[PDB]
Amino acid sequence: TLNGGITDMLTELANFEKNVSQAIHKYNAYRKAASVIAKYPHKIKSGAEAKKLPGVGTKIAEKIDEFLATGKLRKLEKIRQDDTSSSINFLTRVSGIGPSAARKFVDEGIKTLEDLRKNEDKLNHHQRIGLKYFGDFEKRIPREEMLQMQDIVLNEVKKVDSEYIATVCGSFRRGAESSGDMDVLLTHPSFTSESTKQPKLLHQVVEQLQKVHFITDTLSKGETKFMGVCQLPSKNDEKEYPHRRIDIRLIPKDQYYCGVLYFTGSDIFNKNMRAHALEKGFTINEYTIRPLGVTGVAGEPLPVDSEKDIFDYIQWKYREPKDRSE
DNA sequence: CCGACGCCGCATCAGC
DNA sequence: GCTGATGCGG
DNA sequence: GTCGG
Ligand SMILES: Nc1ccn([C@H]2C[C@H](O)[C@@H](COP(=O)(O)CP(=O)(O)OP(=O)(O)O)O2)c(=O)n1
Ligand SMILES: [Cl-]
Ligand SMILES: [Cl-]
Ligand SMILES: [Cl-]
Ligand SMILES: [Cl-]
Ligand SMILES: [Mg+2]
Ligand SMILES: [Mg+2]
Ligand code: NA
Ligand code: NA
Repeated sequence: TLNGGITDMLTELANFEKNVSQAIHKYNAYRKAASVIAKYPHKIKSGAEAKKLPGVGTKIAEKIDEFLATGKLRKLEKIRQDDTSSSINFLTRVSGIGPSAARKFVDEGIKTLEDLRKNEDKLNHHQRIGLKYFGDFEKRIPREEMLQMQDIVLNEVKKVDSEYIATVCGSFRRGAESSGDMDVLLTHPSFTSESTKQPKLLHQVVEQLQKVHFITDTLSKGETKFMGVCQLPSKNDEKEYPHRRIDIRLIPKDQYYCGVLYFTGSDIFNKNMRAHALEKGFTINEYTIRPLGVTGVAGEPLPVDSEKDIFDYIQWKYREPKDRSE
């Protein structure tokens, strides 16, 4: 937190541009600046010093100078004062309300938590769940609770079929001391890039977790991705744990390493690695790394037997998950 | 100066 | 129904 | 908003 004041400023700017301006590239520009400053190992003393970093340009350098001189940014002070912007920013904090729905709601005069409750009939299913658990979804998950959740998921998956492999990814696999949610990568030998020899592979796992009352609600569910809600069991007389977001990704077993690279993140790390891949003539998704032809169309998948193989193709030194939290 | 900015699953809607 | 575009979030 | 060519 050497530069926490500056990085906070940039994150609030990114959030404004995404939620209010609906300018996604400015959102990513600010987040990239925040990320490169967050790993800068000195306490930044000037905008000129910051502008040396890749992704900090003239405009952000000027803002950093204003912030360093005064402790504030007038642009943000004005934004915090604006009723419509503040209302749109707030509504997007509900899971399932994005910038478009938030502005639509605010236009209809729906601007507060109380307004959302009174107008629950105007919400789709995802948004209704996000409003129901708004408070809980604001709380972090201590790693100690992540470890308990991991134990339940891995044991329940094993009971369905001992040939499943479940891997907790996301910030947890990066070693974080707390997480916003739980991300579970799932494989089964019957599901590969070549064939699907069994149906309902994800369904069966979801059903087992619902059966033991771990999964409590479903936000979305398809053949390979589940997004929903779970809760640790509590003891007699003890307050219930907060409800938590969980999302599960079933990945073809022969594409495990591309999948665990993707699901480990961070999101900014994935964007930077995939951008570097492109510069090196490759494209990376959660399934494959493919070379780009002379016209730039993806070729055939390249052999991959470890995460490190993917780094080697694009000429990056390997980075352990804990060093991927960008 | 300017185009390019990672890549994709699921829910929902419009148009047919 | 299906396809394609869009919103949202992983 | 930033940057590479
Ligand atoms: N825009 C995105 C978003 C996510 N991903 C990948 C990388 C991320 O780590 C994983 C889980 O996302 P999550 O949304 O769960 C974020 P995570 O890194 O797990 O941190 P927490 O806030 O503690 O959950 O999904 C991506 O590639 N592109
Ligand atoms: Cl933009
Ligand atoms: Cl401020
Ligand atoms: Cl792979
Ligand atoms: Cl692919
Ligand atoms: Mg996560
Ligand atoms: Mg997640
Ligand atoms: Na720079
Ligand atoms: Na939201």
